Amino acid sequence: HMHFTIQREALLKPLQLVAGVVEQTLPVLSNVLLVVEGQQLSLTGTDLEVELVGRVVLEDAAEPGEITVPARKLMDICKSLPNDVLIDIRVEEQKLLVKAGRSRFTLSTLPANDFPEGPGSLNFSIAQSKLRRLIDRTSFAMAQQDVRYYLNGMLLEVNGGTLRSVATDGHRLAMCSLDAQIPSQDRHQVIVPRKGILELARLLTEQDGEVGIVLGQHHIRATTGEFTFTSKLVDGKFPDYERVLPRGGDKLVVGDRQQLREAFSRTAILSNEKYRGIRLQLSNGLLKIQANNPEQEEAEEEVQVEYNGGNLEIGFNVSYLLDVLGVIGTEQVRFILSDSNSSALVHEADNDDSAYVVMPMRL
Amino acid sequence: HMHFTIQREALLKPLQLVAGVVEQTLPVLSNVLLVVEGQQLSLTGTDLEVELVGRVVLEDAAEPGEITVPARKLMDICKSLPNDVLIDIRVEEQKLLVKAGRSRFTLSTLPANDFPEGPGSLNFSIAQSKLRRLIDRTSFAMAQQDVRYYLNGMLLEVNGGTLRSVATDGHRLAMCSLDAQIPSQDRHQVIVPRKGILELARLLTEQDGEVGIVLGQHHIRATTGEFTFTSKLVDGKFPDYERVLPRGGDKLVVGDRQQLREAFSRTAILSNEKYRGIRLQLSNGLLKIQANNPEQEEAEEEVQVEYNGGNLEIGFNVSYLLDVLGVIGTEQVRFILSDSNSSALVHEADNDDSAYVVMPMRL
Amino acid sequence: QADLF
Amino acid sequence: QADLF
Repeated sequence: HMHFTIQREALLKPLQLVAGVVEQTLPVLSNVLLVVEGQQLSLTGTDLEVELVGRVVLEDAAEPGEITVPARKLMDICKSLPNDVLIDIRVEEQKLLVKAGRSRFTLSTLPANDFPEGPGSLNFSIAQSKLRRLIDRTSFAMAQQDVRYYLNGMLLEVNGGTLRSVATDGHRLAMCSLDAQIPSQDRHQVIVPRKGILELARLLTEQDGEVGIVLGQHHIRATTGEFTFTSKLVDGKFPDYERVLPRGGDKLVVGDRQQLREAFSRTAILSNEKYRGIRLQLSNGLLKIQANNPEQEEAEEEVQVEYNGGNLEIGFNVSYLLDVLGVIGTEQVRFILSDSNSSALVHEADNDDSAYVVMPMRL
Repeated sequence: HMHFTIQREALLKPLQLVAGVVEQTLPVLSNVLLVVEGQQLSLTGTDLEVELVGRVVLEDAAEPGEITVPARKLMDICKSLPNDVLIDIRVEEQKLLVKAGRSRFTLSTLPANDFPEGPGSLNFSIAQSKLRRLIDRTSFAMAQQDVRYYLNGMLLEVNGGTLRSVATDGHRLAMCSLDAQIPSQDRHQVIVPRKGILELARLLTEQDGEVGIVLGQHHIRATTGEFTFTSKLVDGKFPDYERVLPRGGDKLVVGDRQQLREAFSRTAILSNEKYRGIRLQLSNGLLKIQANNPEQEEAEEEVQVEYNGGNLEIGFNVSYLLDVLGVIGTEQVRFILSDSNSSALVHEADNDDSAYVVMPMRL
Repeated sequence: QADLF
Repeated sequence: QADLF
């Protein structure tokens, strides 16, 4: 008996967000859950890992109820309808009836009872921009399908008052810290699965907006008023990353981010397609870059850098270095090195908020 | 002993065009043929079906020779180099040596003698814009991998003085005619393979330019001064398309191209994903469109049309109708129909230069 | 679907 | 390639 009227654009906005998480084994998983309670329409999409909820206030008289309908089909019908049209939606004999202007649609349904949180340990509000920065500055370093399952995601840590993101695949690490002034009384850690965290970052579009965060023992919740995002957590312990951060780095290199990125990209063309190895030769004011492949093709480049100290010959995966440079927001970049067998520490020119660790390759 | 200097942008333009045809069984096929003859550099790319030649005038003193080098690698190196840099290229002990500023590259080579046109029957000049129109108005109708190999391409026909393109897959046909005033003395037909014709249309970017055409017994040649395009022809006889063009169409329908496209796109969502069947119900001033799928989902729409005559119920593949509407350049579209078992004839509102034939589906 | 030939 | 652990 569920029935409501809605403007095309009012339905389209939450429908597009929700359909984005809809990808399926169970047939109901391909469906969007529609719930009319009073003058509110709720739209829910899930893949069992993440759940996204969109909400719309209904203007004209609406009859309550709940149903599930093919998410992609309803979104495509909504998108294809003329701009600003009023859509009439009703449930009739296990079918969804859609009317808009001279267009009529009948969709198959699945019962809402078949559609598939968690006390909060910590809850705080944060700028969408600050949370998105933490994810976007580190997400490239997360492992993908590593047997060490706890690496296939991002650590979100609250400590002191600081919110920190940590991502690693065992070869390289990315970390970003922001003083959000969150009272915690203890260090709190959560591992958000890779698919979930990447979805969340894409949802954080409000440059001026705020997001309410709830950290639970097995879930994370992000609320913006227009949407509620819920993700299950990776049930494991994140490695002791503090133990792998290089501390005694004696070789400080200051270089131009663009010059280094351009030289690494040029040399990468002639590096091994699988191993992506490049050789770095550091000396006073100079960085020599060399790359070669099995066909004996070779690329060489010399980059002027701010460096005074002893020589260093070190091997690196060029893609790992390019990944780091792609997230450095300053014109200059700091590389802190020691020996050929030890990690490179990378920072922005003017702050230590972001830190990148890259293990070398044997030459 | 081959050696020359060239500006980044001067090399990049023909290199990008030529690399576009490079896709490989034989290793030399992955390579670009570089030929220095006097103060001219020629760049050749081939897949054995199509051959593309780019030419550049060399400013500084150049030493003659010929060699082949990996096309994608050289293009990527060229693209990655700083804007406006002078590139020094030389052959040294079966290797290509590339120098530009502080960058050095060594590429593997394959002998030019290992790198792989009959007499012309007809040759004429035509505006690039007119030839591109003939291809773009009809290319969607070509078959792809059909057992009737002669359909996997486009017919280019010179008759009277008119240049005509014909494309068909056995279900639908697209044709476009332009009076280019080409003297021929007899009707001349060539079948250009689908890959070749689509490559040629993409190359006809000079909105301002002219193209020299040569029709041979087994080849087609297109010359623009900056490039020479050569394609082998499909060795077969194109069907007698004139026999399948509907002539006695008694039902003239004039509709709005956008309104019909929007209604067809909306209904298409609920049509069978594979068979794409829609039902048309034509009556005085009205076109009723219906679509249904195996899940029993249904879409219905009514479109006002300029039509006075007897009723008609006819089935069509909606994708075939959308393909036609996507190439109609006028605000209004003419549909000429007869019975439920006969083809639809489609034209632009103000001319018969373009003609589209769509066989119906059994309801 | 019907055929042109 | 070397490992962090």
